[PDB]
This record gives sequence, structure tokens and C-alpha cells, in this order.
Amino acid sequence: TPASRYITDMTIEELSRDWFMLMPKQKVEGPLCIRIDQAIMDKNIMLKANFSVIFDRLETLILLRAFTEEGAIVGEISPLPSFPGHTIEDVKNAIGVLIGGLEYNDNTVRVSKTLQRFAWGS
Repeated sequence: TPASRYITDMTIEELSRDWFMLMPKQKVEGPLCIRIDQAIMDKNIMLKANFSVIFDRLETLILLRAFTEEGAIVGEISPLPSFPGHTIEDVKNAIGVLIGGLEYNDNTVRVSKTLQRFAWGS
């Protein structure tokens, strides 16, 4: 994928930032791992991702992280090193799950423009 078809919602700093869940919960969703800090409640959350795109759709997810208005990371969808590969359907499965889990904790969740355009959104 040419840097032309690489979407980067997050900076290098954001991608690699260390973050700790106060009330960890994780889940393997097929070839993906979903992490949510359950201590996070009643907040507006924005999902941001870096992924490749082809034929007008997300092709391969590098990383997705959920940010609070203040810019703290409180959630994540990441590929499992072992499972080789994933589809956009895997990524969308994982996004619905992450959104559900965050809403369980009274959060309001939005996705980035690029996520909306390339994966999430009918």
C-alpha cells in the first residue's frame, strides 16, 4: 500500500504511547484483541485508527485507540501477532464490541471521519 493509501489518524507519539487500564478488561475477537479500561465512565470518546485502504475500504488495521476529550487513551483494538491476518469484517466486529463495552460504562462513542468513510458507517 502506497503511503497514498495509508490512513494515519494517530501520530507516532499516540501510536506508541504507554497506557495502563485502572480496571482492565480484554477480549480476543477473532484475529484481534480488544482492550477497555472499565474505570472510564460518562465520557465522550473518539475512536481513531491507522490502517491501509484499498478499493475504497479499509484493508488492514494497524492500530485503533479510543481517546477522551482530554486526549487520554482508554481503549484499543490491535492485531494479534499470532493470527496471521484479518478482514474488514473482523475489524468492524471488533469496533461494535468496543463501542458496546464503552457504552456499558455510560460513555458516548464516536468514530473518526476516516473510520466512518472506510469501515464504520452504512
